[PDB]
Amino acid sequence: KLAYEKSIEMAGNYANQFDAQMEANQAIARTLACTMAEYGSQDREEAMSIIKRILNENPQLIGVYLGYEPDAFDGRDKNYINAPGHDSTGRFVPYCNKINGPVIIEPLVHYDSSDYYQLPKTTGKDTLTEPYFYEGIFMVSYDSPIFKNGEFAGIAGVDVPLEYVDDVASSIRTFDTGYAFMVSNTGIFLSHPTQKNWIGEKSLSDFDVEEIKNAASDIREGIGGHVEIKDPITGKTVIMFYEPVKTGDFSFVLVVPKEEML
Repeated sequence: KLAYEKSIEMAGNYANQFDAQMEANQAIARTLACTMAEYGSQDREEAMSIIKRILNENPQLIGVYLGYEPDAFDGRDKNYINAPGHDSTGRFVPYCNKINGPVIIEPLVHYDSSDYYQLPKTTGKDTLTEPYFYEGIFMVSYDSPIFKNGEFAGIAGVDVPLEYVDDVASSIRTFDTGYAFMVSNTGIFLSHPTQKNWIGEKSLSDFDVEEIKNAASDIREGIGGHVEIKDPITGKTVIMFYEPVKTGDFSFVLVVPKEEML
């Protein structure tokens, strides 16, 4: 019992450790959205300088961006058609990033259809995408709507690489062979100490094991809990303790061999 309780508190502790930097990254995008909502200077080069500075001052980010509805930044999309950092619409959609190494600004793509833009637009709320790969890099995006005159004008966002999650979670050891990993809200692995091919590829909901499917349903709802799983080949029971990460309802999971715990 004291054994279970210590493990529940450990899982909650690490879930909140991971949550702290996520709350900071969410606040960066949100604070940029507040600022842009009041930005009547309407100076595209200055706004590009601002997102470049925020990227440079935050090494945990790989991209910082703004994406606006037609004519919503400055009423002058026609004057920026195919300008540097722009596409053939002239919409202000600068994506300042270091994905390919050096810092560049290019237009966002898929803003008319992808969730990073469409979810804030339709919900009016700050959003966090499911983790994904983009040009070889595992990341998540945080996006906040920009409301001007009470109306949706666009989004401000940041891209956050998640390699650090694997670096940190895959070194956690508990008891003799206990270990830990993180998953997204839909149960996709963000880390695993041995199965690197599972990262961003497999979900808990993919396991043909009733208890792991039950955990994954709880994680999807942001609920903490634990399941006990008996391996019918070895006869051993492992307990998976999962505790929600408040930002996004991701989950931190500790996997502990029951016989070691007791």
